[PDB]
Amino acid sequence: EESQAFQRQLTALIGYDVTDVSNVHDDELEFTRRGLVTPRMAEVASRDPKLYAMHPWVTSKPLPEYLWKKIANNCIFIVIHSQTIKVSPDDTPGAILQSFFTQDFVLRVCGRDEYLVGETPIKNFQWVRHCLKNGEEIHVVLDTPPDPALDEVRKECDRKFRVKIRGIDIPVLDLTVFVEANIQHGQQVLCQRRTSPKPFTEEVLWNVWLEFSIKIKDLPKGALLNLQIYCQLLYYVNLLLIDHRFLLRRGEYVLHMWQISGFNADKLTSATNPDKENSMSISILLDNAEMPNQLRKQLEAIIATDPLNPLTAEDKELLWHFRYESLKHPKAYPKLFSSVKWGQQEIVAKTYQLLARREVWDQSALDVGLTMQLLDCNFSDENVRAIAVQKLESLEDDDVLHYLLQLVQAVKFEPYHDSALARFLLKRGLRNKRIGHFLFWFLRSEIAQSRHYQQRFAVILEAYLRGCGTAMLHDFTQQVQVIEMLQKVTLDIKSLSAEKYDVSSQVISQLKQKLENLQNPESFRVPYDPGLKAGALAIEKCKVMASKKKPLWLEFKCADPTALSNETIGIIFKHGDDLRQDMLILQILRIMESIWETESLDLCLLPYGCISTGDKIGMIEIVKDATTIAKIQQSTVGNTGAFKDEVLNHWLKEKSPTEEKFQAAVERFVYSCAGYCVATFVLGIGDRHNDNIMITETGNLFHIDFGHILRVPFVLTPDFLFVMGTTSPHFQKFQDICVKAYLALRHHTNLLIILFSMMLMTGMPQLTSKEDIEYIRDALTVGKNEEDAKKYFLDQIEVCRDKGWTVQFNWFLHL
Ligand SMILES: CN(C)C1CCN(C(=O)c2ccc(NC(=O)Nc3ccc(-c4nc(N5CCOCC5)nc(N5CCOCC5)n4)cc3)cc2)CC1
Repeated sequence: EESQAFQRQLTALIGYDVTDVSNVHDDELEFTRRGLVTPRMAEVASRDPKLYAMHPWVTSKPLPEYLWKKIANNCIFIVIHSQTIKVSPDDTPGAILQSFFTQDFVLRVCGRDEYLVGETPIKNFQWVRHCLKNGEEIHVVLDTPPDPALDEVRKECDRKFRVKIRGIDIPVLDLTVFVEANIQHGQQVLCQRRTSPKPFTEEVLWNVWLEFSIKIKDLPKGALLNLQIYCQLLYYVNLLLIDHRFLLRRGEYVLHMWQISGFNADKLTSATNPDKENSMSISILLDNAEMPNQLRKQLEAIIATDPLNPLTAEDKELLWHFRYESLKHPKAYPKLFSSVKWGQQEIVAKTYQLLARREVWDQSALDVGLTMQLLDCNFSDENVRAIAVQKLESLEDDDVLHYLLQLVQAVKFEPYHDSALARFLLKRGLRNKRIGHFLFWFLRSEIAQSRHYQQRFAVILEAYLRGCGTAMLHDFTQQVQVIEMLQKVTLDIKSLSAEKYDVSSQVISQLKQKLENLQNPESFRVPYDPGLKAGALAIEKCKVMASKKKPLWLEFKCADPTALSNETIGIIFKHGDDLRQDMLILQILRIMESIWETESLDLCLLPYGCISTGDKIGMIEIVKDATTIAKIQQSTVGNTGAFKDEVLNHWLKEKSPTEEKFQAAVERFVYSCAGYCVATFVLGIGDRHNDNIMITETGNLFHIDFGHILRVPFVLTPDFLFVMGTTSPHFQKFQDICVKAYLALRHHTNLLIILFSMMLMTGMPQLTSKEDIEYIRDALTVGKNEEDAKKYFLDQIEVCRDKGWTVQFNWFLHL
């Protein structure tokens, strides 16, 4: 029936068929599809049709200090389409309109799907704050409110634990293998057993009972039997010992395992390898007063250490014995719940009784760095994780958008498909279309290139698509059609000039040919900027990048006729690199901008849009009027390491007509340069090549390519300095802003550390040992007073000065 065709539509939008039961050994996934029906219908029935249709992008945070200095005498100007109007920062849009009349029309941004509606002061609209930040004019058309009808929804024992290892079987690959069974709880290995080593052949039968030290009723929920094969670790797979019904897992299992590549979130999945033809299989059978002062000081010191400082045994004993004292310190919760013997039923009982009375945690102000910690790989207990989700519930949509990528990623750490976190994401995406757009694209990113989690993520994405309404479904469908067309063009063009050729006649020929052939997809929403709709292509402006991986430089017209400007929307389509790394780094940069805003700073970061759409394939926003610092060098002294340091300021002058425009660009440059210095330093991506640093004609600096990130702490070359002048008066400004921004980030050390380690676990595999994570703790001068930290950053600046083009000259000889 047509219901089946609708499920087909959903499948095509998802990129995976959630009704497939070809790679399941239980009904957990379908159980979750069924359990999600209620949160979906409940948020749908709960949301306001009008605000959900117009999706006003609002914030309750106060107006920053740097935006106030840009205001007139309590007088924001709104150009309505077409007269200008004075308005008070605290003037509601409704009051604005009733003032403009002296009845039901709504103000929509010109050239955008963005609306200034709701009982919010224009002070508090992100588009208005963005216009103020960039000194643009709030241009609005008096449109008629979109029909909410277009959002309508298609209505829907004391025995010890034993595991029998029968054997392993592969048709692939003189070695020797043994099997290893672990009872794991949140990366805590409760107990461990091994089989004897038998020669590695395509079939190894043990028929061996591995008896564990843990008793059946001490198994905690969320505990995993982790089965691994060693020759080095060759393969792994995981089975939940308590399923989604709290039933002890019994029966026969034949689990197709994951292969290792010669620690990260894939090693945790409960999913089995779908590739049953080539993948290693394993076969198994289951059948079953108050403290003294010195101790107070020690406990406080422990609670004070950072999220990476590991807890010794005595530390955990102290935290557990004084658990009720520790419960008053919400900052101690991550460490307290790591001091819990989860393999002991009585201790987990005491732990739940502890969580029972948590008035201090409930009342505390939301601390995201703490919530995230509780949501990471070190916490399986769903009750421990549910309090983090509880705190998350109080985030406004603006903050949800700030943290949505890494919350979605954090879903990879949930033991079960249906989690508090999953339902929270579902709710927030259904309540608000901007969150829903990005939830769609993030879930789909992972569903398109992760067998390890595509099933769970596909269940969540289907749950979302069944409540977002048919309008947004049509939008997603158009977008997916367009992106698939364009990825087809990208790959087919990549095939045509594989290596060692810059650009051919035939190449540009075929590219323009296909783009002309493809345009006969009328209009689609820009995935990295859902307020922008792209129209026809500007075939004449589209080109093959002429990079190693020949990415596509495409440009579209804006489909919105109310659009004021005539600028095209530029998108780069790239295949060959894993752009999820870029998504993560850019999202951390956005969090850094947010942190800086809390302290009335603006470092003019340009976190360009970037959506990973598949396996080593994605799109990148084209910042208009931007060029590489390397290219500005080459243009005046081409193919030479001389790197004449006077050239950047000459270029700035050239592109800025008015000396005043030049000074504005120089100040923009001071700020954006300080911001990128601090950010790349903290993240350990500051030692980049001249070619991966771009600048807008208006002086805004910004880095690109966060996959190719490999000595110097960051890039502060003699040419940036010449744009500053070297001591000088603007270089003093640079150092001042840098110390301020660095200290501002050190004020959120914990959040930055948890986000960084999460990125390491969920982005690219690389090394991702403890060692990679520790660098950031170092760069944030953990356990240091702010004075020494400012000294540390100024020492980094001085190393930059001393090295000169040595760094850049070697980057040039190397590339
Ligand atoms: C160790 N090793 C052997 C490997 C191992 C594995 N591995 C990866 O698998 C991998 C994963 C992710 C990335 N990530 C990535 O590549 N990200 C990106 C790259 C370029 C751009 C760009 N590039 C240009 N061009 C360059 C030159 O001048 C200008 C043109 N322009 C723009 N702009 C957009 C904004 O507006 C202005 C134009 N963006 C934007 C993003 C790379 C590689 C790591 C390396």
